Amino acid sequence: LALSLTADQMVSALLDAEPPILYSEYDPTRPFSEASMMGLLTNLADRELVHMINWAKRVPGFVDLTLHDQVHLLECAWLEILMIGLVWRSMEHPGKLLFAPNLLLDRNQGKCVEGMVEIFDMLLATSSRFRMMNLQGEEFVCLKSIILLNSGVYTFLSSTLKSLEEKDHIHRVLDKITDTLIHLMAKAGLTLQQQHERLAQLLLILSHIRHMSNKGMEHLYSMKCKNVVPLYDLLLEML
Amino acid sequence: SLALSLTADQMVSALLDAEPPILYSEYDPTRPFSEASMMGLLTNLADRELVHMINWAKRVPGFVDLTLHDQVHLLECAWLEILMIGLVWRSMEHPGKLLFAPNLLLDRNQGKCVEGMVEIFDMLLATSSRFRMMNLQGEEFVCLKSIILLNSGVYTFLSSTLKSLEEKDHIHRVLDKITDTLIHLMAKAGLTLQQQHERLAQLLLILSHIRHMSNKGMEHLYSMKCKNVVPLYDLLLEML
Ligand SMILES: C[C@]12CC[C@@H]3c4ccc(O)cc4CC[C@H]3[C@@H]1CC[C@@H]2O
Ligand SMILES: C[C@]12CC[C@@H]3c4ccc(O)cc4CC[C@H]3[C@@H]1CC[C@@H]2O
Ligand SMILES: [Au+]
Ligand SMILES: [Au+]
Ligand SMILES: [Au+]
Ligand SMILES: [Au+]
Ligand SMILES: [Au+]
Ligand SMILES: [Au+]
Repeated sequence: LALSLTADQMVSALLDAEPPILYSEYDPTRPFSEASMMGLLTNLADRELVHMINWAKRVPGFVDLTLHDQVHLLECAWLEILMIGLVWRSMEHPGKLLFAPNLLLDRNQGKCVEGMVEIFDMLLATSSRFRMMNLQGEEFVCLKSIILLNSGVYTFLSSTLKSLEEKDHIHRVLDKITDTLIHLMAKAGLTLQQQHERLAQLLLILSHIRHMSNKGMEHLYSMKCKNVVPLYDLLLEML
Repeated sequence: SLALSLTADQMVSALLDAEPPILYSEYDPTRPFSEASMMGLLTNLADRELVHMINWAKRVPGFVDLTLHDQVHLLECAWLEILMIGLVWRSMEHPGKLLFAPNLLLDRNQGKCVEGMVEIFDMLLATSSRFRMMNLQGEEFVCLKSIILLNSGVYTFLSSTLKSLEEKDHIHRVLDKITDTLIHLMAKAGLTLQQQHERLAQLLLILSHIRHMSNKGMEHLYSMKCKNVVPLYDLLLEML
């Protein structure tokens, strides 16, 4: 049915599906600590996550898919999706990251966590690029839905007939979203050359976002290894 | 500053001529395959392809216009994506397999012949497979390799100084020039404007999955250099 939507419909749909911007259960009453910040960013994420599931369902063609496939799409893309959102919100705040309205960290405040400055710089850089290209919200939502539908497809066990028809559907929506991007740029008045040139710059960024994502994934799990679970503690209680 | 002049057709020839030699795995068909045997087999091939990649990068429009440190930064963020896209291209004609080199053609399984490297194989196989069904053209292919070179490392540039931002503009102009080139190749091949934009998007989104395989590869590679390294056993068999 999404395959029916005209460009203008594809835009409103997406725009309305946009999730609420959440607040960090952040408390200035207390100081920031390596682990303090991690759980802070972590809770914000586990909560945005919940809203992400509501959003994914609102995206054209998404629910046309199989439960399994939906879970595989959201399980390969969740962190890219958070990152692009974080990036979008951080545009108006040069040099900083608006994780949430009440949580605005600048570069440095990143060092308040082991090896997470690198991921901050990249995120700052990305937000900076979006700014310099004057990314529009209409453009933004197209890209978020692309990331959903596209980062998990090469990693589908395409061994059976339902899996491949599953993939075609995915690529048709993707083309439909590309049609939309082009329309938005046509409308904005760019020539056809600028059009294809801008579709390319936007898409090539999704690459750097996949990158940050993998970096993030690495840095996140290494945290879950460290400060994972004591023992000297439960034991002392018991004795 | 030459690059930005090149017409589409000139951009393709430049790139096609820049193409590195196809190398042979300097190995023995006699000897079988062990976790450590393979790794070194693929690793040498790679270190050798690496040396050739340097000659290639230097012949890519606008790459030498850049700063030495910016050049090392680009090849360092992308060398493995670059090898990956070439391996994938070469494997097109060999459904289900990976033509690392003419004399080294591993199929899926032969991958398990290395700890946790089946995953990366499948992804490579899947990628080669996608290129096959989209009927990727060599002209299309070389545009994509040069895009990976120029684009995979520009965000991770310390854009804190003036020459650094002018450094980045130049890189984005060549990139636009390469996009122009891709669209020209597709127009010429007769696709409609819709199919044109549509195909430029499918091609570029794959670069994303390549970035992925790259990071996974990077992880798997370094984990090998931690574990599989000093003979130990070998040094003992010897001495003993
Ligand atoms: C995954 C991390 C914690 C959660 C962070 C987050 C949390 C919420 C959000 O909206 C965006 C991001 C982007 C960066 C993420 C971080 C990158 C490193 C860290 O481990
Ligand atoms: C980097 C690895 C070794 C070298 C391999 C290679 C070696 C040569 C080449 O032309 C392409 C590739 C792609 C996959 C690479 C592998 C992925 C995992 C492994 O560690
Ligand atoms: Au994934
Ligand atoms: Au701190
Ligand atoms: Au696909
Ligand atoms: Au990199
Ligand atoms: Au084996
Ligand atoms: Au850039």
